[PDB]
Amino acid sequence: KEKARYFTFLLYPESIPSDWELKLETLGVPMAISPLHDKDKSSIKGQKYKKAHYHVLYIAKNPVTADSVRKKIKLLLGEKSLAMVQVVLNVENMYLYLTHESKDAIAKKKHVYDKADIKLINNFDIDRYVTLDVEEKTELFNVVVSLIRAYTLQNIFDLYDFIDENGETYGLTINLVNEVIAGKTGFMKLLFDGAYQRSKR
Amino acid sequence: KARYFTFLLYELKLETLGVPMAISPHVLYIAKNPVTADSVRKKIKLLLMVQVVLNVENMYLYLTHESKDAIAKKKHVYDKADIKLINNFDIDRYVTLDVEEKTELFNVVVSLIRAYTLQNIFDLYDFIDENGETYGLTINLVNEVIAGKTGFMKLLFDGAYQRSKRG
Amino acid sequence: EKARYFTFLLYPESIPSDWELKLETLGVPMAISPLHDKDKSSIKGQKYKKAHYHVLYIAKNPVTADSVRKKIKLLLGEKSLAMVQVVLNVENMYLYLTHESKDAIAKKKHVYDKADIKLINNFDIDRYVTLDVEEKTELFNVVVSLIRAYTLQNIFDLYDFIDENGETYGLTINLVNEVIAGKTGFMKLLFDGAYQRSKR
Amino acid sequence: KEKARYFTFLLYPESIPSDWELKLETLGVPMAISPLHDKDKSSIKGQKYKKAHYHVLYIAKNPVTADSVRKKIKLLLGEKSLAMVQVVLNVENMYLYLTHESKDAIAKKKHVYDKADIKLINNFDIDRYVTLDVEEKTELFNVVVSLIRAYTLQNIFDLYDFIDENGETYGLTINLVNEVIAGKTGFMKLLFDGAYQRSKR
Amino acid sequence: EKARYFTFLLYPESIPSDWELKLETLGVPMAISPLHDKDKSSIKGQKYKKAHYHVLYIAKNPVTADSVRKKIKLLLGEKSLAMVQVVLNVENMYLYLTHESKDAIAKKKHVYDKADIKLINNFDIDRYVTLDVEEKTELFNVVVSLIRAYTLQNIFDLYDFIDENGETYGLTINLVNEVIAGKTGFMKLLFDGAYQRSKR
Amino acid sequence: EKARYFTFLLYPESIPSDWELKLETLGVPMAISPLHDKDKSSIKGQKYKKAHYHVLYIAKNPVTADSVRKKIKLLLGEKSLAMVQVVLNVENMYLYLTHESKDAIAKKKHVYDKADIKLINNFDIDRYVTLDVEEKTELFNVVVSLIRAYTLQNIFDLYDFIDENGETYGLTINLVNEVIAGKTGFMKLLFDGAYQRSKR
Ligand code: NA
Repeated sequence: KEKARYFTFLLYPESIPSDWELKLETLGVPMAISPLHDKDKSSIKGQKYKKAHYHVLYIAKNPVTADSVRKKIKLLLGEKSLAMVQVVLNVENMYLYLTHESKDAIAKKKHVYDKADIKLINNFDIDRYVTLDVEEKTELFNVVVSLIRAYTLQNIFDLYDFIDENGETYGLTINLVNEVIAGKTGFMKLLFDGAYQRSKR
Repeated sequence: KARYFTFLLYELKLETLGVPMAISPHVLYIAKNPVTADSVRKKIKLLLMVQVVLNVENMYLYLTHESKDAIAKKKHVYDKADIKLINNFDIDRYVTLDVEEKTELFNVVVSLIRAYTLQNIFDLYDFIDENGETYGLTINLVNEVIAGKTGFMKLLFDGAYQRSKRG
Repeated sequence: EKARYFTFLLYPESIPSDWELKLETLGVPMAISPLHDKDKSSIKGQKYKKAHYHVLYIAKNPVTADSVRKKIKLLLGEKSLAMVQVVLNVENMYLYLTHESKDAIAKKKHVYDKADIKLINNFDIDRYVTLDVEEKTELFNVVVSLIRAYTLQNIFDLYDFIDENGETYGLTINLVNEVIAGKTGFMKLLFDGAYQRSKR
Repeated sequence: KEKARYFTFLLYPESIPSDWELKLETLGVPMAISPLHDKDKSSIKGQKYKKAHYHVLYIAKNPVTADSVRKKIKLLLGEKSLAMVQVVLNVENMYLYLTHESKDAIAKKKHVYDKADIKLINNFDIDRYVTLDVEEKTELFNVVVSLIRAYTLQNIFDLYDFIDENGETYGLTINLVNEVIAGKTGFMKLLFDGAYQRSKR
Repeated sequence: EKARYFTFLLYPESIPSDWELKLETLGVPMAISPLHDKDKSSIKGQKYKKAHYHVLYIAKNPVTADSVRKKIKLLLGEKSLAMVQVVLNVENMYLYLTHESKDAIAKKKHVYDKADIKLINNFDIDRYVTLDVEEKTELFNVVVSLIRAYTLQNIFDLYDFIDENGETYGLTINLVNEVIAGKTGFMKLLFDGAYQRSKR
Repeated sequence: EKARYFTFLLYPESIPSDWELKLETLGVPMAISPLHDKDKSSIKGQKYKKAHYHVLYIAKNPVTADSVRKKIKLLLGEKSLAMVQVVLNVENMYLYLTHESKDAIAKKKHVYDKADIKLINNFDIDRYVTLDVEEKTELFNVVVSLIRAYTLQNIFDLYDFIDENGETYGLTINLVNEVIAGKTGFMKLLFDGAYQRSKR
């Protein structure tokens, strides 16, 4: 299933303990807690505001799937604590949505929130998540290698097709691999050469 | 056409355009969109030649005569902070946007080669001749985007070459 | 997987006021960057990135990475850090403390004054660079001799040989990838040689 | 009918009026006049010297045709006053050629002349026309690209032959092609590869 | 901060009697000036500056200046010198040894006898004056025309041509090796051009 | 101040009988001189110096000199040696072991036999001597002529030839690897020429 490093979920005060804030910290995970949403427009005719809720941005180190994260926070708070967990694809925009200031929330006239009420937890630094510095690129590259080995990918088109089909399972996009393999084309040639010989074995 | 321009004169009316600039002890002018240099040079003169800039960094330092052309015949190195900067101009700004559009344009060139199975640089060039504008692309600007990425290019064309023979 | 050089980040908000002195207690050589409080940020609304420190950490023997995780969280406070990465080029990471790497400087980023670097326990940058290059040079020479002995025709055969016998020669897949990066032209020569030699 | 702004042509004292300098200034266009070329050895047999002549560096105000200027000077200076009106591609080499100090002129050990005999008209300043070497290498390259495409040049010998025959039309010599493509051989390989396959179509 | 050519001063007053031999011990080639005992001294007073030597020192591979200073300090004493300076033009520094560089002559400095230069460990200046950019491209262009003229398909054919007719064009095998190093991509294009041209 | 190459004296009078074996205990490579039993002494009337050995000691990493002295004091006795000297040219000291160094020959010191050198812990002099770039450039030019002379079609054929005849031309596998590193494009041109030349 879909595997990513960045996830999000919602919390409602009525159905989680008062101490929820610190129990979130027990996990040792970077998290951004949005300002409480008590002024959101309700789709229910006859109602003014949606139930007050928090948005939570959740960062694992090793890429993990969606159910994993749903499972531990459900265990952490109670089984009546949550429903589903979203996989976040542009965390920079989801961070902005916490204040309804993302390019789509400001676009649909959603209630804006105060960015000072954002509480960051466990050294949440948004900038390290949108940049993917050298150490991350090396791990991503080694992944691409194992993919070319496993599925005997003979050229970059075969690789591209495979990423289109199964990219998210390993946290990969085409524009991502372009960045990762940039300046490594000679290495890329050796792998494709090897794959090529392996497929006439 | 380009976004970075230079010209030379022998203060407030320049701000009237509300367009980023950097005036030396030579004047450097940044358009808001890619625009033709003849156009720009009609506009200043009615206000009060012009050469399109292909690299900003070197001309920023030429406002001091301090880059490789300068070190080649070093003379009369000019002041640093004595520069009039209007309409929020800074150098970090524009070089990092240069980078991002480079990779931008590179990625779309990749998708083109995949989509239409372009086997070599001639087939790519031809496609630019006919359909270039729909993707914001010209021959000279694809040349500048793929310079320094020819090994990447060869990888792509090898792919297309062998996929074409699957059929 | 065991390595010698490591790094991690520290933020002022998450560490006690005596973190520098508590760090030197552990008796390991370390390089600490100047506070990066003027790192220009990509997020369009926070001007500068979170002010932080980079710490260069070198164990004496090749050691586990989570080991390093364990000790610093213990000594500084568990809200202090989360992950320890492992350095492959100390040359650039040492300069990166100051945004004086060629690669980061090529992407600009703010420069800091290297006098604001604090070294702990006689951190000798020249010694770890020189031992890195001659250790990696030998790993390469080892890879060469394996390609000769077993006439390995391409990089897939080499990878397979590593999986089967990597531990015997102190070699992992990810470790050969670092050794042969920037030597692919040499690799091509070796595989070409093996290929023709296997057609004899 | 090719239109450009920079021109050069010959002037013959024999066939121009005494006040010719003052007459040229009236056109109000910047001009550089070479020292009188009276010691150029001539390839015509038996005469040993070329007819004494001046080279004129001509900068029009806006793009204009070559015959346009021919007419302007014929009606100004005389019926046989000038010859070989020519469009200039690099103004700096022509200014150096005025004293036979183009590297291409000294490479043939053409007679060198005194730069102090250069006459400037309407405040011609050479620095106003010099181009940075980086960008000239870029446009010269784009030119070479265009030739390889147009004439389907499959390899560097075919390109060298084309330069031998038609180089001047594009302001190109063998050695300058060598400078331009230095450090771009990977690009060159891509072009010749393209031309090669295209000629098997 | 690494270079190969260095220079520094030595004064007989503050160096051992067998200093010349101790210098040779280091195994690096070096050129030693004639004793500078007659330099007009800008203090006036004593007319001449205290007698001193200039040493031109060539490291085997690039090193720091402090490398060299430390080495001479260990070999000769802490008192023997204060700084080793980095030389950018070996030829001028060699001519300065006798006050015959253009700038020594421009200041009317006392000239010394070139035979009093002491050479150590096969120091030969002609070995370090190399690779003029202007000349390396002209030789290159010559190599190009030879590959065109005689349709030389590969580097063996070129080398054979040099062996037989090199003298005509001022070319030797090793000098071509210098000229084409770092232009091998260009070389390939040329040989491909020749190769296809010989199948016409 | 820390160095890798050291030397010191040992006097039989002041050292244990099993001193040679005790030196092997350290796991450091060492070169021991033939006993200098016939060195002419500047003492009026004594003829010869006290019989002594010179020991060339190769420290594992950069180390301080006093560290090495103390460690020899613990191993052999506190009276075993007095000071440890830093070696600056490892080759020159090794020749000094037999007074076959240029400074020994210049001072006419008694020559000793090279077979009486005792090597310890796989001491090989050729692993410590360093070559200059002019010497590395000629080694490359040498590899070129070998590829020409014996029409070596690939790098395996080249290595095989080095295995068989490397010493004749001052070449080892690993020293070939250093010499051709960063010249793999030139290498491919050479092998192509040899390849096409063998199909002729
Ligand atoms: Na604490």
